[PDB]
Amino acid sequence: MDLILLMLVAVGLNIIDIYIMIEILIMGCTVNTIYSASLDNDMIGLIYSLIQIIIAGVESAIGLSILVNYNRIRNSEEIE
Amino acid sequence: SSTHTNDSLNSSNYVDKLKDTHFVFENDKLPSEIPDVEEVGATTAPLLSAAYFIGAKCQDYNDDFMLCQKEAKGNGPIDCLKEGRRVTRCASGVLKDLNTHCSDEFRLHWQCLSFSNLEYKNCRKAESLLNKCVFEKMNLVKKIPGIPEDRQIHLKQNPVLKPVALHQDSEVAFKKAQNENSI
Amino acid sequence: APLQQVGRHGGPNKCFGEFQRVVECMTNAKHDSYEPCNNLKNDYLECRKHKVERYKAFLMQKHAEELGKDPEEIGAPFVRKRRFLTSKTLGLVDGDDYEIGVEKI
Amino acid sequence: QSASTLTKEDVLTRSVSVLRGFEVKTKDIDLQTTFVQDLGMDSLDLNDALVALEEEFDVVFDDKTANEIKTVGEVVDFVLANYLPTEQSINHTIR
Amino acid sequence: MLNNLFDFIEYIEYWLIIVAFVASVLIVVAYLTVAERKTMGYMQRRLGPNAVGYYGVLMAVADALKLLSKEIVLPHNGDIIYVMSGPLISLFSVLLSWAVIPFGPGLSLLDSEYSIIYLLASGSIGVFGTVIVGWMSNSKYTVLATVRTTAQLISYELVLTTVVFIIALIVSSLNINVIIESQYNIWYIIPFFPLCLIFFISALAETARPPFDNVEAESELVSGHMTELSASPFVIFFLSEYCSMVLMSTLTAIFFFGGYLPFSNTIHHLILNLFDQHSIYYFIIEGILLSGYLAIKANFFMFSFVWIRAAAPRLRYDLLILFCWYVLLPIVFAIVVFAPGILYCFDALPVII
Amino acid sequence: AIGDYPVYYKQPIRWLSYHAHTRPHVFYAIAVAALGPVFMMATPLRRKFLYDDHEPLPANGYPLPNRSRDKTLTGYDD
Amino acid sequence: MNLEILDLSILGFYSLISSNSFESIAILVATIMPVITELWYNYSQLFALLYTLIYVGAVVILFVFILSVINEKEEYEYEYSGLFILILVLLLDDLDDNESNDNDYNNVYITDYADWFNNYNESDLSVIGNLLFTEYALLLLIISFILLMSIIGLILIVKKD
Amino acid sequence: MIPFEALIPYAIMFAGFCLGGGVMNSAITADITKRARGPNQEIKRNVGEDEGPRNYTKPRYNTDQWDKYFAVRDLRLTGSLRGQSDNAVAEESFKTNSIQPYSNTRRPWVLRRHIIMKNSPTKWARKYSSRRDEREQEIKDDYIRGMGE
Amino acid sequence: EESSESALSKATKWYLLSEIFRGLYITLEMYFRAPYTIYYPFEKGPVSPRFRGEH
Ligand SMILES: CCCCCCCCCCCCCCCCCC(=O)OC[C@H](COP(=O)(O)OCCN)OC(=O)CCCCCCCCCCCCCCCCC
Ligand SMILES: CCCCCCCCCCCC(=O)OC[C@H](COP(=O)(O)OCC[N+](C)(C)C)OC(=O)CCCCCCCCCCC
Ligand SMILES: CCCCCCCCCCCC(=O)OC[C@H](COP(=O)(O)OCC[N+](C)(C)C)OC(=O)CCCCCCCCCCC
Repeated sequence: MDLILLMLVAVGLNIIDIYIMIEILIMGCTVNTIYSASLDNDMIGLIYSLIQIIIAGVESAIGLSILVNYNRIRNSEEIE
Repeated sequence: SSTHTNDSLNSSNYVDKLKDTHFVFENDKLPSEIPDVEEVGATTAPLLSAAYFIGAKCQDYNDDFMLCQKEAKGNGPIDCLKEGRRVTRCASGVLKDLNTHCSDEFRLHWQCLSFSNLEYKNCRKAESLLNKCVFEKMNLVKKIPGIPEDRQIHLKQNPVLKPVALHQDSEVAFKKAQNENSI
Repeated sequence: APLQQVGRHGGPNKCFGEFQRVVECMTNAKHDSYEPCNNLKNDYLECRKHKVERYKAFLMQKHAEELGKDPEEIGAPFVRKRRFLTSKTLGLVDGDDYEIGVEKI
Repeated sequence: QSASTLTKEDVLTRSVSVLRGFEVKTKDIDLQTTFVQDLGMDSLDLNDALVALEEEFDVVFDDKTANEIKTVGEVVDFVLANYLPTEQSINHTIR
Repeated sequence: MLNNLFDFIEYIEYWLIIVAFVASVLIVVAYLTVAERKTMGYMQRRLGPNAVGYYGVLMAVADALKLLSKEIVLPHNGDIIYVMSGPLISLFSVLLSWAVIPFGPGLSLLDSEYSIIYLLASGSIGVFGTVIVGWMSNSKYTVLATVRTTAQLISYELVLTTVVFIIALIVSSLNINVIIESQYNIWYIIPFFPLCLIFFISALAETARPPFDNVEAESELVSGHMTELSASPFVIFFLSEYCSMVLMSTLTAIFFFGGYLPFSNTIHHLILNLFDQHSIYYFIIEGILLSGYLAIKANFFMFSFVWIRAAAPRLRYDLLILFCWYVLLPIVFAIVVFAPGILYCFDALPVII
Repeated sequence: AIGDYPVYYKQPIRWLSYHAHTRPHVFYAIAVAALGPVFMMATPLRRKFLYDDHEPLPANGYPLPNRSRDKTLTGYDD
Repeated sequence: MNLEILDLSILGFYSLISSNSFESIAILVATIMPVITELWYNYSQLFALLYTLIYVGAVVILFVFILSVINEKEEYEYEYSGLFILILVLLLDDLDDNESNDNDYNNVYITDYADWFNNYNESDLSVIGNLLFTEYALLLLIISFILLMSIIGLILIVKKD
Repeated sequence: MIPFEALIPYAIMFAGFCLGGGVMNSAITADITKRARGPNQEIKRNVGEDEGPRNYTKPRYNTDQWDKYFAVRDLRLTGSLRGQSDNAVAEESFKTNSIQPYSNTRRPWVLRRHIIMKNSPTKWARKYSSRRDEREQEIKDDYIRGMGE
Repeated sequence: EESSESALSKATKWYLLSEIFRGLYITLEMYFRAPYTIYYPFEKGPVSPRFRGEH
């Protein structure tokens, strides 16, 4: 069911919904890293997992700021 | 550290349900070509109470067993069976002596540990009576390596950290030795 | 050389020794090719995944099925509930079948 | 995206349909059809038609234009020149 | 019977312990509402509730029961999701946070080396419950409260989290029970008096209590996010807010006043020497004393929660944002550097024992 | 210049006074933060005048004696 | 009875029918919660709490952005879907849930043998901090460098002046 | 003038903490002590005439991996995770009552069932491409083929 | 430059909330004072002969 690109329907029809999809996709990689590190008893993989969480948080902030300013520009006359 | 593993019991049955854990038993004994040994029957509290007495009595056998492990080059579990049995018998002998010479003092100590979260700092009164009795009957002395003799924490007169709740049996026994032994 | 396969307590884990022997073989000057180190690489990958050993277990289970052997006659006894690791199962002399306490240690 | 997609023929065709929903004198309406004479519209009837035409094309006649418009063709010319699509949200365009 | 009953109780014993634990927290929360009205009354030279039950002891029961017998207002009966999703998330967040609160040594439902993280993480979930009420709502006063609620979270969350981390850094442990035992010789109020004030300020901001009561300002937003709530949704939100007040008051007693540790070690020994340790009566008294020590310290800050309400006016939320970022954050970040420098200088880096 | 803004490289003491009076949230936050590294630089003074560092903890596994095995060891035999 | 399957099925059903932006951020919360709970049991309790500590704060900031952008578009836009086709789509996706095709790796269980050589036992977080601040201190410093860039980046994008 | 009526709610709140502390400190301690007496209910409940005064075991906190190993070892010796015994020699049953947990190593359900999280270039290759599995099956096949020699 | 109090003195009051604790102390004083409440209907407020009520 994945090869027919079923996930393209589960994503909503708003720009912020695309942002949510990216966070979920990146979160799946981090969960996989924790899964492998825990089985191996490897703290190096848990270091990688922590880095992925911190880096993904930075990505969300930058993307939101661009989207905030993009919404600001349209409602920017502010004559009142 | 309460990290879940595949080597011991996990935190809750929900972890077992997610892992589909099977607690597997084996009904086969060691093969007859390996000489049989008597396993140590002491639980957690007696072992922690006698930890420094086993080390003092069986230091050469502890080192020899551990030196066998390092020199086995990965084949430690199989090659060092002979050295392992020496440690088990020597450790059992220490516990046997504690049950024949210092049973009252030994039982007072590890029952205090069970009463005080198995913390050494909370059973100094019971440990001091036990340490004195073992030395006078077994010539074994607790020693903490790597530090000067007078700077051992178990010999400290006024420790900063002290037990919140006193152990009544330890308090009574300690007073019975203060007035009588030290007239 | 950076540390890899570090256990949850700061030391080497179960499979670091296999990884260390692979590195020593690959970086040893006496070897002309990496062929002698091929067997060491398989052991390290076997340490993590146990794919070959699981395959061996698959054959034994499948082989016993065609012979009609019952799994409970040649397998190992197991308990699925931790509260039912009773003293009767553990073989204690006065062992009872009452459930053990696993709520609060 | 944000651009007019109107044509002179389509605007005229929909202008005639709106004006035929009233009690006009003649159903034959073209560019040169006058509101006052050919259609027989008074002050209030003409303003009813102008607002009705505003609703169809989503445009707003200004005061000067509405107070001086005479023929249907002038209405058609105003719609072509001034009509714009309403701005959509951010999600409609870029998604 | 008899034999089949004397093991049935053992089978269900730990459920009674949890039910008793739940009742213990609820009683404090229920009578905190009565205590707050009584405390403010005398400070305002009124009396407070004294005519609902003997001397007002049934005031909490009447308020809860009357609201539980009230109509639930919603656009449709099927809309029970909308007005209940918010309060339930808020209530579950604060109730689960109580699992790691030890009333004595090891007397906590959840014991873990990451209890500090679980405490902060569980509390952050409660913020999501408040913002749920403003779910494209048609009520303008509900919407304005959600904007203020998010603004307050940005203020205290960074400050509150870092202060708890300094205490954890001083003990080198994220276990609450280890933090309590580490204060045997010194209570952390003395070395970290500025942090205790900062923690209490953040606790007031977290619970939306005055002078930081911008979410539920009656003179600004009638009732805030609860203006459209009635009957059970109001009770659950009301219960959750006061459960946080007790929890934050108990946390202040734990982090800076030694938790359950006795006020005087000599008095603790004398009282327990009157009881035999071979009987269960010793451990019944011991639990009363250790929790009594926690209760006295916790009741003082629950008194202080009421005390500041009756003595200070409300501060604007935009002023609160500047207060935390310009003042509180630089101070706490300065201390998080100062403390390791002191410990390393005197060879006193902390370890867990 | 009864209330002018001091120039830092010309009147360093007066420049610090301005921020201590007008920006207390900045002057004293840095002052507390500075004492951290300052005490770290005073560590050698404590090492020579007050007491020495503790012996490192045996957090490196079992202490293996640095010697060959004693082949003349018996007792507790089978 | 793996109840994680039922929760994900409910979450997947609402993903296909979510219309407005508020329902999308609710999907995100309904995604992190199963991740945290499934991490809290089984594999790693430490990162289950770390996920709660970090992502819940991001959710609130995400939510407050939605209040400044909603523009009535999805309150009246129609959707067609169909109950029968939605269930059929979810049913077919339910048929295949084998992420890997190594049957031996998925069907044969393994155990580990614990050892007493680690007398110094500490939490995984302490070991992570030990390596992160000593072995991989460059990664930690670069991460702070990235955090510095984000702080400057947010200001220049958003601030009018 | 101390208003005693204002202090009544605080006294009840004080009793609220004591209710939790009194029940938890005593019931949990009694349960641990009762289960440490022996492996059968006739010893846990019935107190012998020659038995000495009861010594209580308080709840354990701040544990590590070593304490998990100890708890299982104590279970195999006394039938309780905190059983008490200072015997020099264990029973013969202790030799063969070892417990080894066997469990699966599959990925979390959310990773393989979420409508969005399970989709990636590598996950599709693992799920739908036989390139990895065909090559790894060679190693499994080499094991059996190398027996006869 | 013309402040009477030193920067350290002004910072000590500002950081330690000097006037806030002063306000708290005054409020606590009333907690130990007699309240004004009367127990209606068991007690009645003052009345005068000029009072206007029911006709
Ligand atoms: C936690 C206990 C208290 C909360 C219980 C509330 C239960 C409601 C469903 C919870 C979410 C389950 C997974 C669904 C994903 C979110 C989808 C959603 O938007 O909420 C469902 C709710 C149902 O109403 P409905 O009219 O059918 O949907 C709109 C149709 N156009 O449509 C709505 O928009 C109403 C939303 C109300 C606020 C809900 C906010 C999210 C709650 C998440 C907390 C639980 C975490 C997820 C647990 C289940 C995971 C699958
Ligand atoms: C010990 C821990 C508990 C108390 C902690 C807080 C105390 C105040 C800290 C700042 C003081 C300061 O800045 O002092 C300065 C100020 C004001 O004096 P001034 O304007 O300089 O006077 C002018 C010059 N004279 C001194 C020559 C006249 O004093 C105060 O307003 C003191 C407040 C006392 C009442 C409240 C005390 C009890 C608080 C409630 C119980 C918790
Ligand atoms: C190094 C030692 C660290 C000390 C740690 C504690 C610091 C506390 C904050 C000090 C700064 C401050 O309160 O600031 C006041 C701020 C901002 O004021 P501003 O806009 O800058 O104007 C003032 C500056 N002037 C004069 C130069 C223009 O707003 C407030 O009124 C916040 C009021 C919070 C009250 C909460 C009290 C709750 C009860 C607590 C007692 C139980």
